[PDB]
Amino acid sequence: AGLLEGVIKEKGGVPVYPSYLAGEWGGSGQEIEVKSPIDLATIAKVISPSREEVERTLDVLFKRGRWSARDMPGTERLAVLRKAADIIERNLDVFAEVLVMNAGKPKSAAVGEVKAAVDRLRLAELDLKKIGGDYIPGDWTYDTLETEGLVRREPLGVVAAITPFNYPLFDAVNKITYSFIYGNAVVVKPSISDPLPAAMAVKALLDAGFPPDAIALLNLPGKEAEKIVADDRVAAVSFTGSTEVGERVVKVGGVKQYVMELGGGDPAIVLEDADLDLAADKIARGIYSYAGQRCDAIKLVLAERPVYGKLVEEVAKRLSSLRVGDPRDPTVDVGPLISPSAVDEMMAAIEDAVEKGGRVLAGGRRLGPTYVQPTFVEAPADRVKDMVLYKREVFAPVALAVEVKDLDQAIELANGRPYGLDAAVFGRDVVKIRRAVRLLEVGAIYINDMPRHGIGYYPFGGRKKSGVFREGIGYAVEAVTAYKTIVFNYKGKGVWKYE
Amino acid sequence: AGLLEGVIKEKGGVPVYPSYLAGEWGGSGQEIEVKSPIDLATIAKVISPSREEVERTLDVLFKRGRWSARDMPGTERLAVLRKAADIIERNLDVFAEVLVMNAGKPKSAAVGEVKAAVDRLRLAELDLKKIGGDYIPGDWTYDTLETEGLVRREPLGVVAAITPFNYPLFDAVNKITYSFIYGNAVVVKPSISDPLPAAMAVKALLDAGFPPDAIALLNLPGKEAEKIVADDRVAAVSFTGSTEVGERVVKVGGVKQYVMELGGGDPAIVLEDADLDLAADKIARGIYSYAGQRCDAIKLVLAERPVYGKLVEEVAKRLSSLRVGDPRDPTVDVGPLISPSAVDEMMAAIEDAVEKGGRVLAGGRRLGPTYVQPTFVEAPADRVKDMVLYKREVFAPVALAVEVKDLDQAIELANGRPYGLDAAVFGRDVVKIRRAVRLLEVGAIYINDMPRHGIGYYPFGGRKKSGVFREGIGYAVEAVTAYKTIVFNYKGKGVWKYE
Amino acid sequence: AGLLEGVIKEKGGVPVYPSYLAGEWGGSGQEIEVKSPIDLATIAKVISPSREEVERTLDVLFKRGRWSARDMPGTERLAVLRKAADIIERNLDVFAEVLVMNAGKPKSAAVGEVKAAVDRLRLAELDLKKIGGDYIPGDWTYDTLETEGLVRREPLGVVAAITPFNYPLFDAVNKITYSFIYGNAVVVKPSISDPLPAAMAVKALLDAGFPPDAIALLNLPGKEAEKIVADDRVAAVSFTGSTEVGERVVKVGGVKQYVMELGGGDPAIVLEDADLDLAADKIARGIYSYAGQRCDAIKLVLAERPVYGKLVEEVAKRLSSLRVGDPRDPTVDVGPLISPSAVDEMMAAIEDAVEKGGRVLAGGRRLGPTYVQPTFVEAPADRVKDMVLYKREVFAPVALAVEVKDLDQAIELANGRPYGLDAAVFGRDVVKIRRAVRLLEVGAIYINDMPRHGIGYYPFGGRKKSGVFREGIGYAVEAVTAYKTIVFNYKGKGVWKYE
Amino acid sequence: AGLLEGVIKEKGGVPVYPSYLAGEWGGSGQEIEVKSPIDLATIAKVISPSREEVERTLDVLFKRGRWSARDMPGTERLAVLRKAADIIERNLDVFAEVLVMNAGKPKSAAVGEVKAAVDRLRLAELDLKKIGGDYIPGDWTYDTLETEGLVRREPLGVVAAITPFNYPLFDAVNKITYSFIYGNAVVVKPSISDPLPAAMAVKALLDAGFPPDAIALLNLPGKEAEKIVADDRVAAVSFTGSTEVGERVVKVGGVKQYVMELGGGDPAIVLEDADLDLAADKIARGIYSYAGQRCDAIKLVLAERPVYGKLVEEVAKRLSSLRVGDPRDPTVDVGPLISPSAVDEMMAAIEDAVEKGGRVLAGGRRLGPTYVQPTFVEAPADRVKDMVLYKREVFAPVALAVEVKDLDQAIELANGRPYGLDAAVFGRDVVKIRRAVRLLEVGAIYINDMPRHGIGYYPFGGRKKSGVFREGIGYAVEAVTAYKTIVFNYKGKGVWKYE
Ligand SMILES: NC(=O)c1ccc[n+]([C@@H]2O[C@H](COP(=O)([O-])OP(=O)(O)OC[C@H]3O[C@@H](n4cnc5c(N)ncnc54)[C@H](OP(=O)(O)O)[C@@H]3O)[C@@H](O)[C@H]2O)c1
Ligand code: NA
Ligand code: NA
Ligand code: NA
Ligand code: NA
Repeated sequence: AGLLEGVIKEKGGVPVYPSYLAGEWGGSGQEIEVKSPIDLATIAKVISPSREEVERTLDVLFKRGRWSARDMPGTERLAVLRKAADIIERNLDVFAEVLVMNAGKPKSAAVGEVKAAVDRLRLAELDLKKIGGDYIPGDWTYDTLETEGLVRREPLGVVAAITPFNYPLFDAVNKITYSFIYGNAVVVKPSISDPLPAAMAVKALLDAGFPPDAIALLNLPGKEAEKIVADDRVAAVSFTGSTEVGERVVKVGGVKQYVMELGGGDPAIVLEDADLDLAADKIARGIYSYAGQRCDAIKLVLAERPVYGKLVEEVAKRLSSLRVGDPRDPTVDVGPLISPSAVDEMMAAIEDAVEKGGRVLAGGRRLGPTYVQPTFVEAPADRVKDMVLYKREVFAPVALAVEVKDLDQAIELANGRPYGLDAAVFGRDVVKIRRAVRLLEVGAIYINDMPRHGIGYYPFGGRKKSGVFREGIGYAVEAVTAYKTIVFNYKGKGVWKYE
Repeated sequence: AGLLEGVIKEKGGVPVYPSYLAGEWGGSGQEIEVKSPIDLATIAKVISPSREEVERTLDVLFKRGRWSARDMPGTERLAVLRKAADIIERNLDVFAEVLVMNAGKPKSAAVGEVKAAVDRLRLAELDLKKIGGDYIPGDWTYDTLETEGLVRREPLGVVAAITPFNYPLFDAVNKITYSFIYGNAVVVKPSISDPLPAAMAVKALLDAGFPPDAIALLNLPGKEAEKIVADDRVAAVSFTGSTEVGERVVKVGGVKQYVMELGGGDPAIVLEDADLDLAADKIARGIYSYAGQRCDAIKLVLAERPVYGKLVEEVAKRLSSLRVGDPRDPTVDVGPLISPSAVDEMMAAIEDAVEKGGRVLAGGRRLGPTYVQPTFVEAPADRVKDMVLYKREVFAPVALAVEVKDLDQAIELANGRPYGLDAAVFGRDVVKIRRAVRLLEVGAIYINDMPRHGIGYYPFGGRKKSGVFREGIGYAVEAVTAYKTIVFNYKGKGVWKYE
Repeated sequence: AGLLEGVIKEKGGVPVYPSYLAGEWGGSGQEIEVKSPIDLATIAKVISPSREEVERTLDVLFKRGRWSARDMPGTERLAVLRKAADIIERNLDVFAEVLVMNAGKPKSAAVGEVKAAVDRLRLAELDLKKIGGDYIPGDWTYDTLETEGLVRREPLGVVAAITPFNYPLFDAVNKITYSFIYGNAVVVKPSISDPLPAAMAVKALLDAGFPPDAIALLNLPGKEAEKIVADDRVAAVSFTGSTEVGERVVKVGGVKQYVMELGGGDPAIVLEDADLDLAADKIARGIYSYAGQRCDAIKLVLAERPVYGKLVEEVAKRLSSLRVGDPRDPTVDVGPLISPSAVDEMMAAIEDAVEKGGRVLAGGRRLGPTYVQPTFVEAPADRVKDMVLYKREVFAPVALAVEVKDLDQAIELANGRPYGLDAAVFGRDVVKIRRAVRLLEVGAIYINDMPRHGIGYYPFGGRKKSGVFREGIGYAVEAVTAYKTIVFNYKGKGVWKYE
Repeated sequence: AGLLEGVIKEKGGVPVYPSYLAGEWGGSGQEIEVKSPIDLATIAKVISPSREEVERTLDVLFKRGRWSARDMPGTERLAVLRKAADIIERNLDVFAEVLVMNAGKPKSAAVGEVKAAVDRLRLAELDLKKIGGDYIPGDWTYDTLETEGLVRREPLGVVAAITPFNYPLFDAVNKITYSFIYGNAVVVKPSISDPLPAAMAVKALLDAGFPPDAIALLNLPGKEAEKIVADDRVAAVSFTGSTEVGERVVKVGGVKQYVMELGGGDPAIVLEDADLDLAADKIARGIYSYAGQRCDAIKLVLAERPVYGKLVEEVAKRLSSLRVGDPRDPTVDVGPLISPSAVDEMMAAIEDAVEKGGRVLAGGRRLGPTYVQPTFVEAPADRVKDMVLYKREVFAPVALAVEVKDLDQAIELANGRPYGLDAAVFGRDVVKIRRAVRLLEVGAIYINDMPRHGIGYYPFGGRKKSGVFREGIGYAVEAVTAYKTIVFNYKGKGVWKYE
């Protein structure tokens, strides 16, 4: 409908979304059902490409795509992205509706993602801040005298953008934007569970003038994508997902430029001098936002003895005063989780914590195949490390609360999980803050706020199991671009007179 | 002897070099013979560590190494490196002798490598040019108003430095320098065929004060190293080697920060307006230097019709007027190749070129198990692409000569090999040069000079099969360092008044 | 009319433009006539402010202006500039008409300036590339251990933008843009000879939402402006004008941040390997464009013996085939000069050159009080240096042609004038080009093109008598901004453990 | 003696130091007596150059100096500076003795300055961090398509370094270092009151190989220097001194690149959450160090009601427990002031403060023509602004103490003086600190430490009356260097295919 006018095929009741094969929308591979977490019903179908079509798509992106993307001057790429922003913006409601239906995202959360995608597109201009090379004079070494060097960046060619389910619209728009702004062609591979927003975005981009042979959207399920990652024409792979899949991706890909945003949870530390209202409010939000289905969600709260009581109490009040329902009621605070499987795991993890000495302070009640109350489990420092909610990432609205003696204990506990994406610290003392910033092994630390990557105005990425490299405005250039050095030799040519 | 005073064990005639286990020199694993390519004789032995020692070494580097390297202020790390430079410099002759004997490197070439290693150490100060973070103000987006960001770099922890045989001293010193200057611990794994210089370098570094638990040298053969690369305590892997091993390394390593210098040959392009004396001289040198056992060696020469004759003729004269012998005679220009196996391949490749229409213009005669004449094979443009000397990298003193109609043919031929390390272009016209610089898919282009990475004053690395990422003074920081973002929230705190 | 709706006062026949006093349009000082160079007729009048109003305007800009400009977040400043671009763009024809009438600018040249002003405003986003501070860690010196540093930029406060007559619209828009984008208030002082475009631009900016107390436009004549420059509330002075006035400005201003674009002519060098069609075409244009009333105009042509003949001949053909008339006929190539005084000087300078051995190769005929033929005077190298057309800048469509033996003579002659704004060099050889780039003492060198600052996509400014500092997208930040260093002390606070 | 072996002329009892005239030590102008503030005795004499010698020196620096400095590759300039560091270091005691005798500097303070000068010289390598140009691609604007830009820095030529009396050794070494490291020649003009250290430093530099025609040391008194500043061959003027002289310097110099470090005092703010021991200790030191003859000396202390009592009390104890004597006793804490005139002013200023409601809390007693007790005067907020000790900079060991209600009052008082060099803030709360950092109009803010420029590891400079631009490692490049832009035109040359 609308954007996907002549694209969506209305086959026997359910709308069928085809893959975009770098030139034409189509696909002759298996058809796959797409369901809503709101009622487990099949809301549409997607056509996956055949091995022959995947192969043909890659051949196109590699042979023509790289050149039409690279040979379109930046000023036009910028215009394409801005026009794509205009198109998505006027279709805001439709984009939002699909997010609410397909991802079970609360209405306002879905509207936020569309706006984030629109802004990312419009701010492509800011990505230019990291454009420009280095001039290296050669008279600072005898061996390089009368020599000179120029270093600049060049697009790698074809970038594979693999995307998660929790931000089906933004991640696709993001990776496409930074890959394309520098001159690359892109193969987008969305989560097969909610590939509709990506299809809509790509259509808006194509309508905006995005070189038709420089982009692709393949509805491939899981391991079917390995075919793309393992191919030599794919010079870079931008992957946002789970640690386990990310690992499999590199082992399949081999030598190549990578950006691995592998998430995991995020710990939050509250110091005795923190504004507890701000902290309680922000931590509660960081715990339940989009049913905790955020990589930058808060999964552990560590508070110093003196404020632990109030803090945990306040966060508990907030979490239980939440309304869990269908994402449509602008009254509902929390919608469903992407699958009943996800809820099972959350329940199991809560039982595990309880068995190991944990006590539920809020939530805990499952309300349906895909509905649960955001839960807050208190745990003694001496037992938390063996709890599943600690050792692992339970993608759900659930966090642990742990009392700590001082900053050092907070820090060692915060660093005790295998991940290191972000960390939040609420407090006022510059010294304690500086110490925490140095010792927290994470890609980013949020001072007096909950972790929120937003559109990447500030760069983010992981450490430890959370991955490698960063995404951000300007910073993502390092992942879809390679350096090119030009060394000029003027030895004895009389440019310099011994210097 | 000297540096390796109480380290080398004189066991029944041949000196035995032990591995350095992050604290003590030792090893209780198999012993391996080290031979000279000059006479196939066993000149020494190296003790490899046992699985238990490898494991224990990693535990040390990870638990104590990262902290003693990171907690040694930069000013002291700098002093350590400078003192290490002094030590190697006064032991220049001994270092050189081992290179000549162990790697078959011509005396002056071995002396050059020692001096390169000394300079790299002394210029660690220049690596600081890429130290410093970014301050990102937040009033350039409504969502980030009254917000602020700081981005800086942090050492990853433990870096594994895997090294090739052709620059056994420099590569080890290089990777150790840039890994350590930023606060990392290092596990060095030298080629098991010539691990002596690395052992000497590490000793000089340890003598200079390099934190004893922050460095390691393991004499592990090939696949025995996979154990190190696959370990989670190894946050980065700096690998310089063949495309094939590099690929295996990443597939074993998984998600991690990588620098892959995978070589391959380098094409050289001569334009009709080039200074043929300079070009002939530089190309000849780029072909035979260290028996072509240089990743940045010239493997293909492409000259435009009008100068092709003179050029090829002059380069042929130069190559055949070369003296091939024992690397010791300062009179010998070319020493042996690292193994008879290497010579076999060169011979096979020359026969292949000849069978496919190629003609030998210089050299071609094998002089012994590990000795050969640097060879120059002319080939018609219409047949060169299927020749082994073209499709592959024959690590030996051998290059192809191909006449071309114009710049575009030179460029497509130059880009026709699977590699893309460097490329040389000799000419004068800025337009033709600019075109070639844009279209040559290589990490670096050398204008009017032969490709020579030197000590990395200018950054270098590959494209296509030549690998990913770069090494260089200042630039290598990006491979052994990770970003850390600190976002400060002052919303409503009165720092700004709506701005 | 239109923009200046309720602003322009229709007093007895001629439209009267008032000054903008940081809040209200007005002025109670002397009225001054504004004439057209097309017919010496009074086309309007401007109201200059009284000493009391100047004083009051400064008090406003300083006390309220700095804060309303600084406290308007960048994202809004950007919106203001973009909206101002929209307003000027829809009023393109009116803006152009005033330029043609008030400055005698050829229709297409006037249209170009309006478009340049619109683009400058729209690209303010690119100025952000030089936004961001430096983080300086302190462990690289013993004295600074456990210490840390942050360096960033801060707006100076009130910037005085003084403008020339030859780009009455662009210079005003330019200085206002870069001054405002970083948070400064601005006092614009246009040339009293053509202050109408500035008034229109300021109105478009005010309509766009530019903080009303953060900007000012004072119609002050020459020395009347000294009052502004000498004031302590004016933290920076951005001056584009003649060397002589610039000098007086600093001597009146004292200690303050300055940008002095003082022009002078530009020499052009043609090498024997240059494309003479390109060179002839570009040099001819650089000589006559806007009647040579461009600071980056070509005033001297130096060609090597072998191409000198053709080149000079071709440029002569082009200059004489030019149509001189009223700037309105899109058929006229060259309009009038800003004043009859300017033509007198050009005539005197041509006679001087002739008396000193020069020969006219094209032009030379005066056609009216303010009309002349763009002139090309050939001069022997041994006599050119004493000619007025060489030693001085004759702001008119006139250049000298000098034959030279080689590059070195071209370079010494090019460096022989007292100025050093830009220089053009046409040729192909990288070596000769590199030499010329190193030895030409000018702010910018244009390779194979005529000097053209455009909107400052590339930064420009002078050397020698041409001034100091630079203007450009991103670069101008250095002139209206100051550094602020924050040094944090954590000595003995346990952030670091000796490091 | 020693360094000044054949330089110092022993004329009738007192050693006579000649000026260095860019090639030979000499001078045929008036002789001037140099006295010690320790006993008002004439300890030596300096020979000033004659107008003819000044003129000849400038001609040399301009015609040969710029080229021998610029044509000495950086690697050698670096060696010169390092060798100069070695020479000064072995002559440490002699250098220190002259400082103690000639400047009345306490033994340990004099030793610190020599060590600072040695380090500055040795760290010249760090100044390279800001070396390197920018490559600007042209496809981000239609007008600049197929165009390209390179921006780099170039030395200005001859830099005039004018120096104060309070750091006669360091300032001279500093300005010489950053001016020379980039390729400039230098004219040093030391304070005629203590020009001996400069002479010694220049000798050490000349001995180290500093191009003999690229440096000069002229013993000119005050206005005699104007001759240098006003000259066109002097492209930049690096001046550290009083606001009043700085102003005169620019008005005499005209258009030129400037760095004006004009000092003034520094306010210190203590927040209720500050570590009062640290603050008391650091503020006391910032007040008395070198008899307050430091531009970064603390002249005003502002403490919040709750800690004001303890703080002021503790600082008073510290100041009065100080030993005032001859700088030689390593037991003496405070030596004399440079002149009896300076003490008179301090006394007058203290009486003024007292008359206006101020009360002395420590010191106040003059002990001789050039000796005084470091004084601490308490003043009510409602009267301090009219006190001389507030409105002006009394170069002496004297500061005001003012109780304030909150941060905003502290900030407005701190910003109330006409200067804005540095500011210190002691406290712990990030919010209050961030606010103070934003609103303090000074070049640098020191958090939890006294203001101390040191060797400029962190850049510093003024705002308001404290001057313009910055000095620092890396940052000073902006003052003795100019940009050079090279724009290459490839329009229609086939480098790009519409991009
Ligand atoms: N791109 C550049 O900048 C650059 C620079 C220099 C050389 N090169 C290239 O690299 C090659 C260097 O010579 P080389 O013959 O020694 O090549 P190589 O065999 O690929 O060198 C491999 C290094 O990796 C180790 N290794 C082998 N198998 C491994 C495994 N499975 N897991 C982990 N590590 C393993 C090797 O140890 P063992 O000795 O025990 O096998 C050796 O230290 C040449 O092809 C050259 O073109 C590239
Ligand atoms: Na692969
Ligand atoms: Na792994
Ligand atoms: Na002034
Ligand atoms: Na002047």
